[PDB]
Amino acid sequence: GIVEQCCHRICSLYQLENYC
Amino acid sequence: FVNQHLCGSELVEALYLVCYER
Repeated sequence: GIVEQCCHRICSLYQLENYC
Repeated sequence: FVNQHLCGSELVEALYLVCYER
């Protein structure tokens, strides 16, 4: 999920926006 | 783009910014 991808790991702006 | 972790309120702030459209 968003926490695993963006907080535990590093996510791109593209990956973050897919959670909108 | 930052090569930075986004957690907690920083993740919240980034989500509101990137999901916004006027």
